[PDB]
Amino acid sequence: RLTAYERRKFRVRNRIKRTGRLRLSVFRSLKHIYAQIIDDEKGVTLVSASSLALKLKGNKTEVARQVGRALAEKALALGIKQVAFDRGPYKYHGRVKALAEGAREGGLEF
Amino acid sequence: GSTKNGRDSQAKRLGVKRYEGQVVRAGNILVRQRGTRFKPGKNVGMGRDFTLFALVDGVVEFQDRGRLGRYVHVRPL
Amino acid sequence: MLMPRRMKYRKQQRGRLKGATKGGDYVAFGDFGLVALEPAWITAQQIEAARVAMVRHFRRGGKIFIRIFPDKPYTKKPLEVRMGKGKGNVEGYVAVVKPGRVMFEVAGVTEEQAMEALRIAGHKLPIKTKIVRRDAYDEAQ
Amino acid sequence: PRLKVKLVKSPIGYPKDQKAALKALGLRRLQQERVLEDTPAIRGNVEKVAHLVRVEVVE
Amino acid sequence: MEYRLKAYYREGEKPSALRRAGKLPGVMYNRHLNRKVYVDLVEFDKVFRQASIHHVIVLELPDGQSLPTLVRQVNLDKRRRRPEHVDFFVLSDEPVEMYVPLRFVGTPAGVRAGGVLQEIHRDILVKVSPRNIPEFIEVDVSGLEIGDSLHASDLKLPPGVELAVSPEETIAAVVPPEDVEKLAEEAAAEVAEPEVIKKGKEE
RNA sequence: UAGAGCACUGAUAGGGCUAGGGGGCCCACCAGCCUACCAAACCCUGUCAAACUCCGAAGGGUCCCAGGUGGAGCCUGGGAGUGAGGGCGCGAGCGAUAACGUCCGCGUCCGAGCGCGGGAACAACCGAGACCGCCAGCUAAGGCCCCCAAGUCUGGGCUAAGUGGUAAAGGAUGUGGCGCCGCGAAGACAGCCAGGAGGUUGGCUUAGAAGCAGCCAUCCUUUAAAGAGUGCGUAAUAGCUCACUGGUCGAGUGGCGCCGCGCCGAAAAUGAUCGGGGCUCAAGCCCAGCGCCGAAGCUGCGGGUCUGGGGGAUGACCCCA
RNA sequence: UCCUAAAAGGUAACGGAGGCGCCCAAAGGUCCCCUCAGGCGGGACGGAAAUCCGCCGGAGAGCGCAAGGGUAGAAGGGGGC
RNA sequence: UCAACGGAUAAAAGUUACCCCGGGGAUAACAGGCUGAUCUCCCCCGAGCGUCCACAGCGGCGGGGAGGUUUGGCACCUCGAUGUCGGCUCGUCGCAUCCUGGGGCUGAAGAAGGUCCCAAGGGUUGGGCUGUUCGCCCAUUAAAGCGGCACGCGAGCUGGG
RNA sequence: CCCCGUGCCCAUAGCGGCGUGGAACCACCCGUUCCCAUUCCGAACACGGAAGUGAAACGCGCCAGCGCCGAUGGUACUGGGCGGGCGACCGCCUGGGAGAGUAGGUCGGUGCGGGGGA
Ligand SMILES: NC(=[NH2+])NCCC[C@H](N)C(=O)O
Ligand SMILES: [Mg+2]
Ligand SMILES: [Mg+2]
Ligand SMILES: [Mg+2]
Ligand SMILES: [Mg+2]
Ligand SMILES: [Mg+2]
Ligand SMILES: [Mg+2]
Ligand SMILES: [Mg+2]
Ligand SMILES: [Mg+2]
Ligand SMILES: [Mg+2]
Ligand SMILES: [Mg+2]
Ligand SMILES: [Mg+2]
Ligand SMILES: [Mg+2]
Ligand SMILES: [Mg+2]
Ligand SMILES: [Mg+2]
Ligand SMILES: [Mg+2]
Ligand SMILES: [Mg+2]
Ligand SMILES: [Mg+2]
Ligand SMILES: [Mg+2]
Ligand SMILES: [Mg+2]
Ligand SMILES: [Mg+2]
Ligand SMILES: [Mg+2]
Ligand SMILES: [Mg+2]
Ligand SMILES: [Mg+2]
Ligand SMILES: [Mg+2]
Ligand SMILES: [Mg+2]
Ligand SMILES: [Mg+2]
Ligand SMILES: [Mg+2]
Ligand SMILES: [Mg+2]
Ligand SMILES: [Mg+2]
Ligand SMILES: [Mg+2]
Ligand SMILES: [Mg+2]
Ligand SMILES: [Mg+2]
Ligand SMILES: [Mg+2]
Ligand SMILES: [Mg+2]
Ligand SMILES: [Mg+2]
Ligand SMILES: [Mg+2]
Ligand SMILES: [Mg+2]
Ligand SMILES: [Mg+2]
Ligand SMILES: [Mg+2]
Ligand SMILES: [Mg+2]
Ligand SMILES: [Mg+2]
Ligand SMILES: [Mg+2]
Ligand SMILES: [Mg+2]
Ligand SMILES: [Mg+2]
Ligand SMILES: [Mg+2]
Ligand SMILES: [Mg+2]
Ligand SMILES: [Mg+2]
Ligand SMILES: [Mg+2]
Ligand SMILES: [Mg+2]
Ligand SMILES: [Mg+2]
Ligand SMILES: [Mg+2]
Ligand SMILES: [Mg+2]
Ligand SMILES: [Mg+2]
Ligand SMILES: [Mg+2]
Ligand SMILES: [Mg+2]
Ligand SMILES: [Mg+2]
Ligand SMILES: [Mg+2]
Ligand SMILES: [Mg+2]
Ligand SMILES: [Mg+2]
Ligand SMILES: [Mg+2]
Ligand SMILES: [Mg+2]
Ligand SMILES: [Mg+2]
Ligand SMILES: [Mg+2]
Ligand SMILES: [Mg+2]
Ligand SMILES: [Mg+2]
Ligand SMILES: [Mg+2]
Ligand SMILES: [Mg+2]
Ligand SMILES: [Mg+2]
Ligand SMILES: [Mg+2]
Ligand SMILES: [Mg+2]
Ligand SMILES: [Mg+2]
Ligand SMILES: [Mg+2]
Ligand SMILES: [Mg+2]
Ligand SMILES: [Mg+2]
Ligand SMILES: [Mg+2]
Ligand SMILES: [Mg+2]
Ligand SMILES: [Mg+2]
Ligand SMILES: [Mg+2]
Ligand SMILES: [Mg+2]
Ligand SMILES: [Mg+2]
Ligand SMILES: [Mg+2]
Ligand SMILES: [Mg+2]
Ligand SMILES: [Mg+2]
Ligand SMILES: [Mg+2]
Ligand SMILES: [Mg+2]
Ligand SMILES: [Mg+2]
Ligand SMILES: [Mg+2]
Ligand SMILES: [Mg+2]
Ligand SMILES: [Mg+2]
Ligand SMILES: [Mg+2]
Ligand SMILES: [Mg+2]
Ligand SMILES: [Mg+2]
Ligand SMILES: [Mg+2]
Ligand SMILES: [Mg+2]
Ligand SMILES: [Mg+2]
Ligand SMILES: [Mg+2]
Ligand SMILES: [Mg+2]
Ligand SMILES: [Mg+2]
Ligand SMILES: [Mg+2]
Ligand SMILES: [Mg+2]
Ligand SMILES: [Mg+2]
Ligand SMILES: [Mg+2]
Ligand SMILES: [Mg+2]
Ligand SMILES: [Mg+2]
Ligand SMILES: [Mg+2]
Ligand SMILES: [Mg+2]
Ligand SMILES: [Mg+2]
Ligand SMILES: [Mg+2]
Ligand SMILES: [Mg+2]
Ligand SMILES: [Mg+2]
Ligand SMILES: [Mg+2]
Ligand SMILES: [Mg+2]
Ligand SMILES: [Mg+2]
Ligand SMILES: [Mg+2]
Ligand SMILES: [Mg+2]
Ligand SMILES: [Mg+2]
Ligand SMILES: [Mg+2]
Ligand SMILES: [Mg+2]
Ligand SMILES: [Mg+2]
Ligand SMILES: [Mg+2]
Ligand SMILES: [Mg+2]
Ligand SMILES: [Mg+2]
Ligand SMILES: [Mg+2]
Ligand SMILES: [Mg+2]
Ligand SMILES: [Mg+2]
Ligand SMILES: [Mg+2]
Ligand SMILES: [Mg+2]
Ligand SMILES: [Mg+2]
Ligand SMILES: [Mg+2]
Ligand SMILES: [Mg+2]
Ligand SMILES: [Mg+2]
Ligand SMILES: [Mg+2]
Ligand SMILES: [Mg+2]
Ligand SMILES: [Mg+2]
Ligand SMILES: [Mg+2]
Ligand SMILES: [Mg+2]
Ligand SMILES: [Mg+2]
Ligand SMILES: [Mg+2]
Ligand SMILES: [Mg+2]
Ligand SMILES: [Mg+2]
Ligand SMILES: [Mg+2]
Ligand SMILES: [Mg+2]
Ligand SMILES: [Mg+2]
Ligand SMILES: [Mg+2]
Ligand SMILES: [Mg+2]
Ligand SMILES: [Mg+2]
Ligand SMILES: [Mg+2]
Ligand SMILES: [Mg+2]
Ligand SMILES: [Mg+2]
Ligand SMILES: [Mg+2]
Ligand SMILES: [Mg+2]
Ligand SMILES: [Mg+2]
Ligand SMILES: [Mg+2]
Ligand SMILES: [Mg+2]
Ligand SMILES: [Mg+2]
Ligand SMILES: [Mg+2]
Ligand SMILES: [Mg+2]
Ligand SMILES: [Mg+2]
Ligand SMILES: [Mg+2]
Ligand SMILES: [Mg+2]
Ligand SMILES: [Mg+2]
Ligand SMILES: [Mg+2]
Ligand SMILES: [Mg+2]
Ligand SMILES: [Mg+2]
Ligand SMILES: [Mg+2]
Ligand SMILES: [Mg+2]
Ligand SMILES: [Mg+2]
Ligand SMILES: [Mg+2]
Ligand SMILES: [Mg+2]
Ligand SMILES: [Mg+2]
Ligand SMILES: [Mg+2]
Ligand SMILES: [Mg+2]
Ligand SMILES: [Mg+2]
Ligand SMILES: [Mg+2]
Ligand SMILES: [Mg+2]
Ligand SMILES: [Mg+2]
Ligand SMILES: [Mg+2]
Ligand SMILES: [Mg+2]
Ligand SMILES: [Mg+2]
Ligand SMILES: [Mg+2]
Ligand SMILES: [Mg+2]
Ligand SMILES: [Mg+2]
Ligand SMILES: [Mg+2]
Ligand SMILES: [Mg+2]
Ligand SMILES: [Mg+2]
Ligand SMILES: [Mg+2]
Ligand SMILES: [Mg+2]
Ligand SMILES: [Mg+2]
Ligand SMILES: [Mg+2]
Ligand SMILES: [Mg+2]
Ligand SMILES: [Mg+2]
Ligand SMILES: [Mg+2]
Ligand SMILES: [Mg+2]
Ligand SMILES: [Mg+2]
Ligand SMILES: [Mg+2]
Ligand SMILES: [Mg+2]
Repeated sequence: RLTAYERRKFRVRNRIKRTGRLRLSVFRSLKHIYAQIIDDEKGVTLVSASSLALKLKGNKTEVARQVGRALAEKALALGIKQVAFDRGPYKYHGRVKALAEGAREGGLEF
Repeated sequence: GSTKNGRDSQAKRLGVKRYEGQVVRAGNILVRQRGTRFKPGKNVGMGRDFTLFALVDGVVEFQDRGRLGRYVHVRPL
Repeated sequence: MLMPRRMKYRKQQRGRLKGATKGGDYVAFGDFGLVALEPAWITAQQIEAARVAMVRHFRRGGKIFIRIFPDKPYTKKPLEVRMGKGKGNVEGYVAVVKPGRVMFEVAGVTEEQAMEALRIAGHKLPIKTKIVRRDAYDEAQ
Repeated sequence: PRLKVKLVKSPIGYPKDQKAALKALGLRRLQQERVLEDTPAIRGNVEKVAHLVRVEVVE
Repeated sequence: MEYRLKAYYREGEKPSALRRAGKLPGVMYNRHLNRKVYVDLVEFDKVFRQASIHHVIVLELPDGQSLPTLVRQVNLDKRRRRPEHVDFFVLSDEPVEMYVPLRFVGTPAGVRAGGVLQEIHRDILVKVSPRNIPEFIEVDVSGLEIGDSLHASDLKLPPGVELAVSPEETIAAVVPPEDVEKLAEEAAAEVAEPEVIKKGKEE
């Protein structure tokens, strides 16, 4: 038995996979936020960014914007440019939207 | 007496058209089917009648993925 | 007598009759059994005759198990009509019996009663039969 | 190792693929003997008609 | 009691050949071993008609060993009604599931009224240690009528044995007999013609 | 798909459990109690399915690489014929698990091989693809007592029915080979001997039912032994006999099961017949050998023709395939 | 559409069974969200079945309509433009 | 609803025993053939009848065959022709025997029957009705048999159907 | 070695039962001012937080009641080659070889990246 959480996750993620682009996978906990760029052709993660590894302040929104900036900066170093935003079960809004906006501000192409 | 039976439809000539390993070109129809008995894989598109056709030049390969179904891919050349 | 109470299709094709039995080749209820030796379509009339014969020999007492049931519909065209113009009309029902199936079993009766009853029952059948008793080979299946 | 195959029974009345098998081995007339290299393909075609033919192993 | 049987080893000999030589082929196995074997058909028949799968049969192997076994499976030739291959389970010291016979002690009152004691189970499945294999398990059926029934839950089990079926498994009953006086009412009782299941727009 | 299987769609017999009714007590004061009654769902045991499948072969199809030089394949064009098929084998459907029936699939053969050998004779069954010649040789199927070419060939067994040389259910001390049981010199079986008896002319039971007109009964006494009875018998009775024990004879006897070959069941129309004569430790039937005969197949020998390859250079003619 | 059809395709009969000659302006495009039938228990009128709550439930529901295939990791239910 | 759905024209139904030609045994009616559902006959089983008794005489429910005289199925020779019902004449054959002969069982006292077995040598009438075959009827009889031979026989006759 | 993400195998991974984990991570949790939200509901979604709890959910262990997996041997069936029956059908040779059932197995394995630990 699946839950609407997992169903929504599958539903957005398969449509992301079909486009054959690298996926900026987002995960959002109650405290922190994590984001890793994945190539599903090899089952490998290329670049990772998070507020737990960067030790960031309070406001989850500005924190996510900063982790997006960091992810885009570390990604442009490895030749990555175009990507597809894996919003997972999270509606593109608020914290996740700020992460995406920070990623675009760093030069990531999506 | 009489009969109310004798009628049928013209057969539809369905099924697989390019078995695994067969080199194909861009657009070759790979499978004809009602429903998704085979699902599209890498470099394989599907049409409005569930027809799998190659998206690039390459080589057919099948992949049975258990409960996920059966997939047909095109390895580039 | 014996016939299905409902079916998905009224008329069936004739099929084949090759091989030994698919199942029911071992005693599993009574003390004795009547086993078939050659394949045939055994009509419900014949099964009813055999049953009635066995209970008429027992007069009162014993238990009879019928392990075949006629679900194949027999068909026949009307008399003096030519070929074509459809398939015939269902005139009865038969049970596909193949070599080595126990068709009847008798329990709770003397050995002589069971032997003679199974004999008179077999005499109503359109095939050769064999009288069998329950063996440890049956008990192991 | 090579095979010595000899046609001993007539292909008349046998399915056409067995006639084609005879045509691959090079047997056309009865009592004709041929010596073919013992490869799996020639061996398969020889086994296909082994009821019409007599085989002996040589060299 | 305790039965013995002369066994032999077999490797590539075709089974049809052995059976035309009067020998019943089989296999000998447990969670530790597996060997193709064969026995004499007539001697095996003499033994098995008394032992069945209920009593232990020790196999006397040609290398000298004597392995205590249980008949686990026997295939029959459905057309000839004859044993064609035996399965021998080599016993160890741990417990094991098997079938123990049932003796129905007492003559039911239903049988005294004219009915029939239908023995639905002539044995029962039990998980027991090999050193504690009983010969049977008695059952009181003298208080049965037409038509009561006995179940596995009413089985008095000797020490060391445990039931290996659900206690809801019925084991015996007593049914009314066959009666000619019913032939008249059964012959003239009309049976309606079979109703075909509606396909398409009807249901 | 074959097979198999019951998890799905349906069928399905018995049992268990158990909504629902039927019926019976007990009530209209609304519930209760009993079901050898029909019976949903569910479980157990056991099954069935072209239009069911949790399963699932052998095969079949296609692509790749490789063998494969064949009256093979691929491209372009000229010219047709055919578009009534038929028998057989396998897989099915229709039919009646009928038709030298009918309609498909795979194959084959006749068609067009009504050319040849076998099958008595006979398009399609068996053998086998006929270029021409020979008073040569070897085989195929099939045959080797005479017609009629070649064994009255060798070794073992079965059959007595001319079975062989047309058929079924079913029936039988035909006969033979394997096994399985008992009972037997604690004297069996067969015959011949006596005994075969009491409660008891027993009961659910009725108008005769005394062992022997149906059932839901078979219990005891005297016993060496005797069923509250195998059959004949009676309107019932009576009688006779069996199972049964004792005696007499002294070594075998009776009841089952598997396999081989014969017997009956077996009546149709001009004259009979296995093709004929004729065959009985076969000239029949089974198992195993050796030899021979046997075709237009194969070989030897000569020749023609086409195709290819050498000659030679080119239709000059010869050799080889 | 299914069977016959002999596990590639195709395959006949006056063989076995059914349907079509429409419909939808959303029953179409896209983005976002949601998951059934059924069984048990509980609940005014309210019942076998109206709506409510809890637990079990991989799909037996649904997918305009015949049948088959397919299908909730949506092709089903709802909304926005 | 060119639905006869690859759709002869924009536009179309019947009758012929008054009939004709070109063809077909590629296709029916007669007969033969194959088949044997049907039909006729004979067996198997022994529920049950027969006061008593399964089998003198009978045989529920069912089972297996034989014959090729019925009606059919199929469409194989014959449509550049195999005359089709019934009769008359003339026969011949089969035997599942009507009579005559020889038997067994009998619910066979005798006389007379019933049933089955063997037997095809010979025999098996005259008339009323109706085209009839068949069948019914009259008067007899040892008996008034059933079938095959292109439903025997029109280069023998008849010609009522 | 533990935890958090994200794949692959596609139930040997599941149902059920018992036990364990909060330092970290995750979850529930405190709020509903702000963004966003309910065909009603801050349940869900969403935002700001950090008092508490591992009660739920999750992760990690153990158990074979169910579920799932499943040999070997034999058998059915069969491509090819032969016989037998008047037929329904039945055998032999050679190669292939099930399904059911038996023994038994299973309360998952593994890739990549992060946070913590030795
Ligand atoms: N290997 C085979 N394909 N065998 C098939 C057996 C068929 C054969 N006709 C028989 O009855 O036995
Ligand atoms: Mg109609
Ligand atoms: Mg219609
Ligand atoms: Mg049509
Ligand atoms: Mg068609
Ligand atoms: Mg078609
Ligand atoms: Mg079709
Ligand atoms: Mg295909
Ligand atoms: Mg499309
Ligand atoms: Mg579409
Ligand atoms: Mg692969
Ligand atoms: Mg690929
Ligand atoms: Mg058919
Ligand atoms: Mg029938
Ligand atoms: Mg029929
Ligand atoms: Mg019919
Ligand atoms: Mg007609
Ligand atoms: Mg019938
Ligand atoms: Mg019979
Ligand atoms: Mg079974
Ligand atoms: Mg041939
Ligand atoms: Mg072949
Ligand atoms: Mg081939
Ligand atoms: Mg030749
Ligand atoms: Mg040749
Ligand atoms: Mg040779
Ligand atoms: Mg035996
Ligand atoms: Mg409809
Ligand atoms: Mg099948
Ligand atoms: Mg089922
Ligand atoms: Mg089952
Ligand atoms: Mg099918
Ligand atoms: Mg499997
Ligand atoms: Mg394959
Ligand atoms: Mg095919
Ligand atoms: Mg292949
Ligand atoms: Mg091919
Ligand atoms: Mg090549
Ligand atoms: Mg060439
Ligand atoms: Mg050519
Ligand atoms: Mg051309
Ligand atoms: Mg030309
Ligand atoms: Mg033509
Ligand atoms: Mg034409
Ligand atoms: Mg034609
Ligand atoms: Mg044609
Ligand atoms: Mg044809
Ligand atoms: Mg024909
Ligand atoms: Mg043909
Ligand atoms: Mg054959
Ligand atoms: Mg056939
Ligand atoms: Mg018949
Ligand atoms: Mg035929
Ligand atoms: Mg046929
Ligand atoms: Mg024809
Ligand atoms: Mg045709
Ligand atoms: Mg011609
Ligand atoms: Mg030819
Ligand atoms: Mg001529
Ligand atoms: Mg001729
Ligand atoms: Mg000839
Ligand atoms: Mg000849
Ligand atoms: Mg000759
Ligand atoms: Mg010829
Ligand atoms: Mg010679
Ligand atoms: Mg020979
Ligand atoms: Mg001769
Ligand atoms: Mg000879
Ligand atoms: Mg001579
Ligand atoms: Mg001699
Ligand atoms: Mg005689
Ligand atoms: Mg003779
Ligand atoms: Mg004779
Ligand atoms: Mg017999
Ligand atoms: Mg005898
Ligand atoms: Mg005597
Ligand atoms: Mg009395
Ligand atoms: Mg007396
Ligand atoms: Mg005779
Ligand atoms: Mg001799
Ligand atoms: Mg010669
Ligand atoms: Mg020649
Ligand atoms: Mg020459
Ligand atoms: Mg030449
Ligand atoms: Mg098909
Ligand atoms: Mg099909
Ligand atoms: Mg197909
Ligand atoms: Mg195609
Ligand atoms: Mg809308
Ligand atoms: Mg729609
Ligand atoms: Mg609900
Ligand atoms: Mg209420
Ligand atoms: Mg309600
Ligand atoms: Mg559905
Ligand atoms: Mg929508
Ligand atoms: Mg919309
Ligand atoms: Mg706008
Ligand atoms: Mg038209
Ligand atoms: Mg028109
Ligand atoms: Mg068309
Ligand atoms: Mg027009
Ligand atoms: Mg006009
Ligand atoms: Mg008109
Ligand atoms: Mg018109
Ligand atoms: Mg006119
Ligand atoms: Mg006129
Ligand atoms: Mg007129
Ligand atoms: Mg007139
Ligand atoms: Mg006129
Ligand atoms: Mg005139
Ligand atoms: Mg006039
Ligand atoms: Mg005129
Ligand atoms: Mg004319
Ligand atoms: Mg003309
Ligand atoms: Mg004709
Ligand atoms: Mg025509
Ligand atoms: Mg005609
Ligand atoms: Mg005609
Ligand atoms: Mg005619
Ligand atoms: Mg006529
Ligand atoms: Mg005719
Ligand atoms: Mg003629
Ligand atoms: Mg006949
Ligand atoms: Mg008949
Ligand atoms: Mg007879
Ligand atoms: Mg009486
Ligand atoms: Mg009498
Ligand atoms: Mg009587
Ligand atoms: Mg009689
Ligand atoms: Mg019959
Ligand atoms: Mg008859
Ligand atoms: Mg005739
Ligand atoms: Mg005939
Ligand atoms: Mg006639
Ligand atoms: Mg006709
Ligand atoms: Mg005709
Ligand atoms: Mg004709
Ligand atoms: Mg003529
Ligand atoms: Mg004519
Ligand atoms: Mg003429
Ligand atoms: Mg003339
Ligand atoms: Mg006579
Ligand atoms: Mg007389
Ligand atoms: Mg007389
Ligand atoms: Mg007499
Ligand atoms: Mg008298
Ligand atoms: Mg007298
Ligand atoms: Mg008298
Ligand atoms: Mg007699
Ligand atoms: Mg006479
Ligand atoms: Mg006469
Ligand atoms: Mg007269
Ligand atoms: Mg007159
Ligand atoms: Mg007058
Ligand atoms: Mg007159
Ligand atoms: Mg007159
Ligand atoms: Mg008349
Ligand atoms: Mg007189
Ligand atoms: Mg007289
Ligand atoms: Mg006459
Ligand atoms: Mg006639
Ligand atoms: Mg005439
Ligand atoms: Mg006449
Ligand atoms: Mg004439
Ligand atoms: Mg005449
Ligand atoms: Mg004349
Ligand atoms: Mg005339
Ligand atoms: Mg004339
Ligand atoms: Mg006249
Ligand atoms: Mg006239
Ligand atoms: Mg007139
Ligand atoms: Mg008239
Ligand atoms: Mg994880
Ligand atoms: Mg805890
Ligand atoms: Mg904490
Ligand atoms: Mg704490
Ligand atoms: Mg707080
Ligand atoms: Mg507010
Ligand atoms: Mg604020
Ligand atoms: Mg909240
Ligand atoms: Mg939340
Ligand atoms: Mg917890
Ligand atoms: Mg969660
Ligand atoms: Mg936990
Ligand atoms: Mg374990
Ligand atoms: Mg599996
Ligand atoms: Mg298995
Ligand atoms: Mg195996
Ligand atoms: Mg074959
Ligand atoms: Mg076989
Ligand atoms: Mg084999
Ligand atoms: Mg093998
Ligand atoms: Mg298996
Ligand atoms: Mg598990
Ligand atoms: Mg668990
Ligand atoms: Mg990987
Ligand atoms: Mg690490």
